[PDB]
Amino acid sequence: ADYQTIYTQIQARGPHITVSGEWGDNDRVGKPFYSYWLGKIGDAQIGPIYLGASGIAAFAFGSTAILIILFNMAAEVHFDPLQFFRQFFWLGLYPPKAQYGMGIPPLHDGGWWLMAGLFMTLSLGSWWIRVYSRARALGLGTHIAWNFAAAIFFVLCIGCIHPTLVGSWSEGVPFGIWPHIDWLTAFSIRYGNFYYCPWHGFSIGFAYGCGLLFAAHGATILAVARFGGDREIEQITDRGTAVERAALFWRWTIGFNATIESVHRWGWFFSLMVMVSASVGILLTGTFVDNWYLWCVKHGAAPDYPAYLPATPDPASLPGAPK
Amino acid sequence: YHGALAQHLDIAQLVWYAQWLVIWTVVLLYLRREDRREGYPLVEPEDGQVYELPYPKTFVLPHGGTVTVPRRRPETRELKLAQTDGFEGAPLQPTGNPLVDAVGPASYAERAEVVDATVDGKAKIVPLRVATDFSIAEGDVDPRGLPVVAADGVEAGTVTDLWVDRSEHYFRYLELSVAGSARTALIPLGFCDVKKDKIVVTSILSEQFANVPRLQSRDQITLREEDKVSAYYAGGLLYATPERAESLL
Amino acid sequence: ALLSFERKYRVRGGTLIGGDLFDFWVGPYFVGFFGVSAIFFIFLGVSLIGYAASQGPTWDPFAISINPPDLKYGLGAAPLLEGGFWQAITVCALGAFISWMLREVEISRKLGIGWHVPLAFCVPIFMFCVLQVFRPLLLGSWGHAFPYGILSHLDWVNNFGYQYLNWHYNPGHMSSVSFLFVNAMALGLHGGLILSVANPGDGDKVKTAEHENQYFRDVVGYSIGALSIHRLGLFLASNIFLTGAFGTIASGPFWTRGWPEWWGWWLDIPFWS
Amino acid sequence: CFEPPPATTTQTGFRGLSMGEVLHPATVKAKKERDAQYPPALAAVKAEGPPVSQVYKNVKVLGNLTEAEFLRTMTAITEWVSPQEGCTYCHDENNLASEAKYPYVVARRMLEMTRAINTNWTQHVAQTGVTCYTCHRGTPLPPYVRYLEPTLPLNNRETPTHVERVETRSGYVVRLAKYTAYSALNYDPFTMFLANDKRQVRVVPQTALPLVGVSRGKERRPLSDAYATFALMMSISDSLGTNCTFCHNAQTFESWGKKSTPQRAIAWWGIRMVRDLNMNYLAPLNASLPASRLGRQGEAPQADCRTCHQGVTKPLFGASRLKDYPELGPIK
Ligand code: BCB
Ligand code: BCB
Ligand code: BCB
Ligand SMILES: C/C=C1/c2cc3[nH]c4c(c3C)C(=O)[C@H](C(=O)OC)c4c3nc(cc4[nH]c(cc(n2)[C@@H]1C)c(C(C)=O)c4C)[C@@H](C)[C@@H]3CCC(=O)OC/C=C(/C)CCC[C@H](C)CCC[C@H](C)CCCC(C)C
Ligand SMILES: C/C=C1/c2cc3[nH]c4c(c3C)C(=O)[C@H](C(=O)OC)c4c3nc(cc4[nH]c(cc(n2)[C@@H]1C)c(C(C)=O)c4C)[C@@H](C)[C@@H]3CCC(=O)OC/C=C(\C)CCC[C@H](C)CCC[C@H](C)CCCC(C)C
Ligand SMILES: CC(C)=CCC/C(C)=C/CC/C(C)=C/CC/C(C)=C/CC/C(C)=C/CC/C(C)=C/CC/C(C)=C/CC1=C(C)C(=O)c2ccccc2C1=O
Ligand code: HEC
Ligand code: HEC
Ligand code: HEC
Ligand code: HEC
Ligand SMILES: CC(C)=CCC/C(C)=C/C=C/C(C)=C/C=C/C(C)=C/C=C\C=C(C)\C=C\C=C(/C)CC/C=C(/C)CCCC(C)C
Ligand SMILES: CCCCCCCCCCCC[N+](C)(C)[O-]
Ligand SMILES: CCCCCCCCCCCC[N+](C)(C)[O-]
Ligand SMILES: *C(=O)[C@H](CCSC)NC=O
Ligand SMILES: [Fe+2]
Repeated sequence: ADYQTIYTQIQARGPHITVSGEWGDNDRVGKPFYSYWLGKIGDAQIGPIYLGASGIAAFAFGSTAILIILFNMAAEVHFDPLQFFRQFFWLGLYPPKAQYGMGIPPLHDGGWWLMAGLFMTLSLGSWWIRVYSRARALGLGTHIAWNFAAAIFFVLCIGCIHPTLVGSWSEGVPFGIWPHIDWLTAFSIRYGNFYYCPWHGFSIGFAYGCGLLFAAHGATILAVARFGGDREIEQITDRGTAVERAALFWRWTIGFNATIESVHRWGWFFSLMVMVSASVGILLTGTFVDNWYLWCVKHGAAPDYPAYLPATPDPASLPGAPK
Repeated sequence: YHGALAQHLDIAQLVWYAQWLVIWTVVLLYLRREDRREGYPLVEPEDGQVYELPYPKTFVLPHGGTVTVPRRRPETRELKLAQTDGFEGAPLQPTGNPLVDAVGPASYAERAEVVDATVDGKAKIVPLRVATDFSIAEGDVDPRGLPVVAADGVEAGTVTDLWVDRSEHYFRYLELSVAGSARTALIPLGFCDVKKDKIVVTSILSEQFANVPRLQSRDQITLREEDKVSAYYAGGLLYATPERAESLL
Repeated sequence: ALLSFERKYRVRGGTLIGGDLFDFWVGPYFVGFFGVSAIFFIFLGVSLIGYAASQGPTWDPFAISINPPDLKYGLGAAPLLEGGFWQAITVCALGAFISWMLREVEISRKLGIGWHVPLAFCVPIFMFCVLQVFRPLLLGSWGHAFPYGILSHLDWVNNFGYQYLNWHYNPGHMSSVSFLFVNAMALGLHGGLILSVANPGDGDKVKTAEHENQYFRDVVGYSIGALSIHRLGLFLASNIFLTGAFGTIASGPFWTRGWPEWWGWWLDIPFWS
Repeated sequence: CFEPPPATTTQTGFRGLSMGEVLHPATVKAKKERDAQYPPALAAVKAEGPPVSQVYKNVKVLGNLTEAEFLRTMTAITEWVSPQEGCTYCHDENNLASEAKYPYVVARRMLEMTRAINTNWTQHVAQTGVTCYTCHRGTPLPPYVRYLEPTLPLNNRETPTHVERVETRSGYVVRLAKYTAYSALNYDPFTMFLANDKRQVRVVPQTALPLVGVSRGKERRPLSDAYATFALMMSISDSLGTNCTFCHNAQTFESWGKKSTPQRAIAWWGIRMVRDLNMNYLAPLNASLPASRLGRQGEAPQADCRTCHQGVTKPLFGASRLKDYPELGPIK
C-alpha cells in the first residue's frame, strides 16, 4: 500500500522556481497561487503563464472563430436566449447544403462556416508556434510540437483538404456539439462503412494502444514510485533500480522489454500514428475509394454470413417496378 | 475509375503495403534497438549481438559529465546467493541475510555516488533543517515528533525531519532516530502510512531498523544511497519475516 | 538469457500458489503456477478455434468468424457448430486472462514492486465480461454477445450501435470516447516531454525537472508534475472502459429507445418546452 | 432517464450480428391497448334488392352495393371517422344527397383512395389492408399528419406550447429534431422525400472506386444528401417503433440480398405508396378543405409512415377488416 501513488499525504509548500527562457521572461504574467485539494493529486502551483505573440495571436483568431459560430447558433433560435440554452447541443454552423463545387458559398449557406474555419485554422497555427517556440526557448526537443502538428494536419484533412481533393465544401465538418457528431455518420454512410477502411482500423489500433500503453506505463512508474521511478530524466542518464525492476517485470511477463527512455518513444510514436493513420484514410477517401465495403469485397477481405430471414432482392430492379 | 492501375490494382491497395512496411521498419529497426540501450549485451565477437544494438548516443549532462549508451557495465559486487538447482532458468537462494547482502527485491542499482542536483546547482534532496524556506502545507500532518511503528506493532523510533525534493516541491523521505542505537535512518514516504498520532511501516520489523543503510553526510544523499535505502525496505516485503517468501494460499 | 543486471533479482519467492515447484524461468519468461494455467487455457482455446474454423467455410483470417448461438438457446449450452465452440472459447479466454493477470501479481511480489499493473489489467478483463457475460445475462441470451473474428466483430459493433439509432448520443459512450481521445493526447504530451528533456540534440545540455514543469506552466499555465502524470495516465486510460461500461450495460436492459431521444430529460423540461 | 428490465429482444440477422428488435414491454402493451380500440366489424347483411345506384340520388363510388350493405358501410365510416359528430358531419339532415358540407366530397375521394390502396398497393398493405380507421382512429382529423413544415406535437390531439407552435421560430430546431428521433439532423425528410417523387433516397456508391465523370466538384452530389437520407431513416425507424436492423445489416446499408430483411422490401413499396397518396389523393384536397385545415402555404395535411403505423411495425398490430368490408378493396 504505497499511498503516495494515490495522493500526496504530506504536501510541501516552497518558493516558486522559475527557469529562464532564452526570450520572453518578461511576458510571463500572473502571480503563482498554490492550492491544497489540487496539490493532493498533482502540483499545487497554478500560474504564472507565458503570453507571447503566438499565444495572443491564437486567442485573437480563436475568439473571432467562436464569435462567428455562436452568432450563427443564436440566429438558429431566432435569438431567444432561453431556447439558446435549452437547444445548445443541437445548434450549429453548417457548411454548404447545396453543391457549389469549390466555389465560395454564400454566407447564408456555409460561407460563415468557411469563415470560422479560416480563423480556427489560423488559431491552431499560432498555437503550434507557441508549443514549438517555448521548447526552443527553454532548450528542449521539439517533440511535442511534431505530435501536435500531426493532430493539426488531421483536422485540416477532414475540414478542408478532403473537401478540396474531391472539390466540394459540402464535406466539411460542421461546428456544433451534436452536428460535428452527425457528420461522422453521414460521412461513413457515404463512403461505404468506415469499419472497412483499413486506415480507420490502423488509427483505432494505435488509439486503443495508447490506452494499453499509458495504463501500463503509468501503472509501472507508480509500482516503482518507492524507488524514485517518477524521476525519469535521471533514470535515463543513470539507470537506477526503479527501472531495472520495471524492465524485469515486463521482460518476465511478455519476453522483451524497453528502457525507461524508449517506452516514451513507443508512446510518442503510437500517439503520433493515430493522427497519421487517420489522415491517410481521409486523403484516400473520396479521391481513390468511393465505398470501403465494396473495396474490401473487391480484395476478398469482407466477411459474408448466411441469411437469417429470407434474402431479399432489391425491388427497384424487379420487372416494371416504380421509380 | 479514379485511382485504378493495371489489372485490378488500385492505389489504396499499395498504400496498404506501404503503411505496413513503415510500421515494421520503425518497430524493429528503430524502437526495438532503442530498447537495448541498457541491459545489453546479454550474459551466461558474436554476430547477432552487434546487429541488435544501435549506434551509441551520448548525454551531455547538465552539471558536467557525459554518459554514453549502450556501454559495458556489469555487476562487480559479489552477490550473496547460490543455485536452487542445475537448471539454467532456476531461481537463486540468498546465502546470507538478504536485506544487508542486498539481493532479490533488496538489490540496488550501481548508480552514481553523486548528489542529485537542482537546475541552479544545489543538492536536490535535503532535510528541512537545511531547506528552511520549504514548509509543510497548511493542513497536512507535521510528522516531526510522531512515533514510527513497525510491522510487529512496536515503536521503533521518532520522526525528526522530512527530506524535501527542491526541484519538484515533494517530500521523499522521513528521517527518524532509531530507539536505542544513537543513529538516524531515512525511510521513503512510499513505505510510510502517515496518521495523525503516528507513522506506520509494515514493510520491515522494529528490529530490522538497525541495519538500514547509513549515509555519507547526514545532510545530503547520493543517487546510489537513495537506491540502497529504498531497496532495503522493499526487500522487507519478501524477507522481513520468513512467512512472506512462502505462498499466500 | 540474462540482462547485464537481471541475475541479482532472480531469487525464489513471492508465489501465490505452489511454493517453489513452479517458481522458475524459461528463457525470459517467469513461469508461475498461472504461467502453467495460462498456457493450458491458451492451448485449449487456440485448439478450439482452429477446430471450429475448419468446420466453417473459408480460411482467409479476415473472413473467419466463430459466432455465438441464436437467441432461442437462451442461457443454455448450444451445439458445438451452432454456437457451442464460441461458448468454450469464451471460457478458455477468461481462463487465460485471469491467469495472465495473477501471474503479473506473482512477478510484482518477487521484485518488491506495486501490484499496479495487474490492477490496471483488471479494467480490460472487466469490460470483456460486460460485453460477453453480464450484459448477455441481463438480456437472457448468450447470442447478444460478440463473435470472435477479425472483421466479423466489427459488424457486431456496427449493428449493436445502430440498434439504438445513433449510438454517438449514448452518454456513457460520450464519456468513453472523451477519455480515449484525451488519453492519446496525454501520452504524446508526456512521451514528447520526457524525450524533449533528454534529447534536445545539437549536443546541447540534458535538461531538468524544473525545465519539464516550466514548459507546461509557460504553455497552458499549469504543470501537474512527474509522478502525477502517471497517476493521471492510469486514471484516464482506465476510465475509457470504466465509464463506457455504464454506456454498454444501459443499452437493452435499462434503455430500449434511440440514444438521441434519451436527451429528452433535458430538452423536454416544461420550464422551457 | 432509464426504463427498467426486462426487455423483449428479437433476432433479424444471422447469429452473432446484434441485429434485431429491442422493446420495453410496458411501452408495447400501452400501444397494444390503444390499437385495440379498433371497433369490430358490424355483423354482415342480407344482400337483398336493387343496387343503390338505382335508388339513391348521388351515389358515385359505392353504387355496386345493396341498400342494407350500403348503410352498413355508412355506419362503419361514421364509427371510424366521425363517431362523436355522427352522420350529420358529412350530410344535411334534410337531404342525404346534398354535397354542401365539405366532408361529403372529401369522404368520397377518401373512399376512392382507400379502395386504391387495397387494390394497387397490395405489395405493401398485403392481406391486411386499410380502412378509414387505420389513419383516422375515430376523429375526422387523423392525429398523425404533416404539413410542408415541421409541426409539434406529432399527435395533433395534444395542445401545443408557445415554442411548439409553428409561428414561434425559436422552436424550429426542436420541431425538426422531434421528427428525426431527437437528432440535430437539419433536414425535413418529409418534404424532401415523402411529399413527392422528386428526390432519390440512395446516396451510397455501387462501385468500390470513384467513377470518373461523377466524382469531382459540381458533378458530384453534396454530402448534405447523405445527412438527409439518414434523417429520413431516423424518422422511418421511429415512425414504426423499431431500428435500423429491422430492415438492414449495417455492414452494408446500401446492399440488398442477405444484407436486407424482407421488411426492407415492404418499406420500399411503402415509400412509393406514400408518395402516390400525397401527390394524387391527399395534396390536391386544398381545393376542398377550409383554410382552418390548411397549413401556412395553403397545403393540405398529407400522410407519412406514422399516419398509419403510429409507432408499430404493423399498423394496429396487423388487424384487418378486409374480409368484413369487401367494398374497400381489393376491386376486380
Ligand atoms: C465494442 C468494442 C469492440 C471492438 C471494436 C474494434 C474496432 C472499431 C476496431 C477494432 C480493431 C481490433 N480489435 Mg477490437 N478486439 C480485439 C482485437 C482487435 C484487433 C483484431 C484490432 C486492433 C486491436 C489493437 O490494435 O488494440 C490495441 C492493442 C495492441 C496494439 C497490442 C497488439 C494486439 C494485437 C493487434 C491483437 C491481435 C488479435 C488476434 C488476431 C486475436 C487472437 C488470435 C489468437 C489465435 C491468439 C480483441 C482481442 C477483443 C476482445 C477479446 O475483447 C476486441 C474487442 C472489441 N473490439 C469490442 C467487441 N476493434 C481494429 C481493426 O482493425 O479491426 C480488425 C478496429 O478498427
Ligand atoms: C458511423 C460512424 C463511424 C465512425 C466515423 C469516423 C470518421 C468519419 C473518421 C473516423 C475516425 C476515427 N475513428 Mg471512427 N471509430 C473509432 C475511432 C476512431 C478514431 C481512432 C479515428 C480518429 C479520430 C480521432 O482520434 O479524433 C480526435 C482528434 C482530433 C479531432 C484532432 C483534434 C486536434 C486539434 C489540435 C484540436 C484543437 C481543438 C481547438 C483548440 C478547440 C477550439 C475550436 C474552436 C475555435 C471551434 C472507434 C474506436 C469506433 C468503434 C469501436 O466503433 C469507431 C466507429 C466509427 N467511426 C463508426 C464506423 N471515424 C477518423 C479516421 O481515422 O478515419 C480514417 C475519421 O476521419
Ligand atoms: C455505429 C456504431 C458506433 C459505435 C458502437 C459502440 C458499441 C456498441 C460499444 C462501443 C464502445 C466504444 N466505442 Mg464506439 N466509438 C468510439 C470509441 C469507443 C470506445 C472508446 C468504446 C470502448 C470500446 C471497447 O469496449 O473495447 C473493448 C475491448 C476489450 C474488452 C479488450 C480486452 C482485451 C483482453 C482483456 C486482452 C486480449 C488479449 C489478446 C486476445 C491476446 C492476443 C495478442 C497476442 C500478442 C498474444 C469512437 C472514438 C467513435 C467515433 C470516432 O465515432 C465510436 C463510434 C461508434 N461506436 C459508432 C457510432 N462503441 C463500447 C462502449 O464502452 O460503449 C459506451 C461499446 O460497448
Ligand atoms: C493523438 C494526438 C492527440 C492530440 C495531441 C496534442 N494536442 C495538443 C498538443 C498535442 C501534442 C499540444 O501541445 C497542444 C497543447 O497546448 O496541449 C498542451 C494541444 C492541444 N490540444 C487541444 C485539444 C484537443 N486535442 C484533441 C486531440 C488530440 N490531440 C489527439 C487525440 C482533441 C479532441 C479529442 O478533439 C481536443 C479537443 C488543446 C488543449 C490544444 C490546442 C490549443 C489551441 O490551439 O488554442 C486556440 C485558441 C483558443 C481560444 C482555444 C483555447 C481553449 C483550450 C480548450 C485551452 C487553452 C488553455 C488556457 C491558456 C488555460 C489557462 C488556465 C490557467 C490560468 C489555469
Ligand atoms: C483501459 C485499459 C486498456 C488496457 C490495459 C492493459 N492491457 C494489458 C495490460 C494492461 C494494463 C497488461 O498488463 C497486459 C500485458 O501483458 O501487456 C502487453 C495487457 C494485454 N493487453 C493485450 C491486448 C489488448 N488490450 C486491449 C485494451 C486495453 N488494455 C485497454 C485500452 C486491446 C483492445 C482490443 O483494445 C487488446 C487487443 C495483450 C497484448 C495483453 C494480455 C495478454 C494475455 O492475456 O495473455 C494470455 C492470453 C493469450 C496470449 C491468448 C488467449 C487466446 C484465447 C484463449 C482465445 C481467443 C481470444 C479472443 C476470444 C479472440 C477474439 C477475436 C478478436 C479478433 C475479436
Ligand atoms: C512456450 C512455453 C511452454 C512457455 C512457458 C512460459 C510462459 C507462460 C510464457 C508466456 C508465453 C506467451 C503467451 C507470450 C506472449 C507474451 C505477450 C502477450 C506479448 C504481447 C506484447 C504486446 C503486443 C505488447 C503491446 C504493448 C507494446 C507496444 C509494448 C512495447 C514496449 C514495451 C516492451 C513496454 C513495456 C514497458 C512499460 C509499459 C514501461 O512503462 C517500462 C518502464 C521502464 C522500463 C521498461 C518498461 C517496459 O518494458
Ligand atoms: C363522412 C366521412 C360520412 C359519414 C360519417 C356518413 N356519410 Fe353518408 N355518405 C357519405 C358520402 C361521401 C356519400 C356518397 C357516397 C358515394 O358512393 O358517392 C354518402 C352517401 C349516403 C347516402 C346515399 C344518399 C344519397 O346520396 O342519395 C345515404 C342514404 C347516407 N349516406 C346515409 C348515412 C348515414 C345513415 C350515416 C350515419 C349512419 C352516414 N351516411 C354517415 C359520407 C358520409
Ligand atoms: C391515411 C392513408 C387515410 C386514410 C386511409 C383515410 N383518410 Fe380520411 N383523411 C386523411 C387525411 C391526411 C386527411 C386530411 C386532414 C383533414 O382532416 O382534412 C383526411 C381527411 C378526411 C376528411 C375531411 C375531414 C375534415 O377536414 O375535418 C374526411 C371526411 C375523411 N378523411 C374521411 C375518410 C374516410 C371515410 C375514409 C375511408 C373510406 C378515409 N378518410 C380514409 C387520411 C386518411
Ligand atoms: C425499414 C422499415 C427501414 C428501417 C427501419 C431503416 N431503413 Fe434504411 N432504407 C430502407 C429502404 C427501403 C431503403 C431504400 C430507399 C429507396 O428509395 O430506394 C433504405 C435506404 C437506406 C440508406 C441508403 C442506401 C443506399 O443505397 O444509398 C441508408 C444509408 C440507410 N437506409 C440507413 C439506415 C439507418 C442508419 C437506419 C436506422 C436509423 C435505417 N436505415 C433504418 C428501409 C429501412
Ligand atoms: C397506410 C395506407 C400506410 C402507410 C402510409 C404506410 N404503411 Fe407500412 N404498412 C401498412 C399496412 C396495412 C401494413 C400491413 C403489413 C401486414 O402484413 O400486416 C404495413 C406494413 C409495413 C411493413 C411490414 C412490417 C412486417 O412485416 O413486420 C413495413 C416494414 C412498413 N409497413 C413500412 C412502412 C414505411 C417505411 C412507411 C412510410 C414510407 C409506411 N410503411 C407507410 C400501412 C401503411
Ligand atoms: C482560404 C479559404 C477561402 C478558406 C479555407 C480555410 C480553411 C482551412 C477552412 C476550414 C478548415 C477546417 C479544418 C474546418 C474544420 C472544422 C471542424 C473539424 C470542426 C469540429 C468540431 C467543432 C466543434 C466541436 C464545435 C463546437 C462549437 C461550439 C461549442 C461553439 C463555440 C464555443 C466554445 C465555447 C468552444 C468550445 C469547444 C470545445 C473545447 C468544448
Ligand atoms: C499561419 C499562422 C500565422 C500567425 C503569425 C503570428 C505569430 C508570430 C509569432 C512571432 C514569433 C517570435 N519568436 C520567433 C521570437 O518566437
Ligand atoms: C495494429 C497496430 C500495429 C501495432 C503493432 C505493434 C505490436 C508490437 C510488436 C512487438 C514486437 C516484439 N518483438 C519480440 C518482435 O520484438
Ligand atoms: C473510370 O471511371 C473509368 C475511366 C475511363 S477513362 C479515364 N471509366 C470506365 O470504366
Ligand atoms: Fe513516464
